Order: sequence, then C-alpha cells, then structure tokens
Amino acid sequence: MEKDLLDKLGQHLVWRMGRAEDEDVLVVRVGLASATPRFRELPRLLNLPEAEMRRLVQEGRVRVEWVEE
Amino acid sequence: MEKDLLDKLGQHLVWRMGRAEDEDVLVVRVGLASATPRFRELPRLLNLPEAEMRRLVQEGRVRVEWVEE
Repeated sequence: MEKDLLDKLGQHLVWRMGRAEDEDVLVVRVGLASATPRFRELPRLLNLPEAEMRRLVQEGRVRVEWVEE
Repeated sequence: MEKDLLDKLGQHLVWRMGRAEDEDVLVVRVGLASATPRFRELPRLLNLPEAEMRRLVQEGRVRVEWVEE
C-alpha cells in the first residue's frame, strides 16, 4: 500500500480536488506535505456532488496536477 | 473544500494509488467508503517512490479509476 510506504519515509502527500471553474473537468491536485502552502495560491476549484465526481471520472474528464513545493 | 463538504453528508471517499503492473502509468482509484471491499479485488498496483509519482503526473501518464460499490 502506497500510503503506508510513504508513512515509513516520513513522507505524506496532500490531496485536493474539485471542478475547474471554467470547464466541465474534475481536477485532482497532489503534492508533498511541504507544498501545502502552494495549494491555496492556485486558482480555486469548485465543490461538487460526489455523483458528479463519479460521472467525471467515468467519462475520463479528469486532470491530475502536481504541485511543486 | 470538497472533503469538508462530503464530511457534512456523512460521505467519505476512498483513495488508492500505485503504478500499473504492466505499463508505465500511475493509477489513482477512487470510490465511496462503501466500495472499500471492491478495491482489494481489483488487479494489484505497485508501490513506487514519490519522485516517480511526481514524474508520472507531470508527464500526464495517469489514469483515474472509479470503483463502484
């Protein structure tokens, strides 16, 4: 299990998600815990119902983004 | 914040990730907490260094998967 592996290295990943503000796309942002401050600086994502999230993942309308610390 | 929104609905999302066994692709699997049992039934993913994960996300070699409960 990946989370466990990272736990053993003292590493933790930060996850944030939501819909892009101007396109019908689910955005997943991921980075090391040390990059946390940068997440809030990024353009804001919108909350959305869990059903909408399922729809977007199933249609492949998802963008995963790496946030540099 | 999405996690918070879902917390208010008693909903929780399960996240698992790792590299696909036969292709250079980072796989992210997501589903409702009630779908947890199904995750372990799925083909196994491989642990990988956090640096490799960053590389894969940055090159766009990522597949997000929805796990039905």
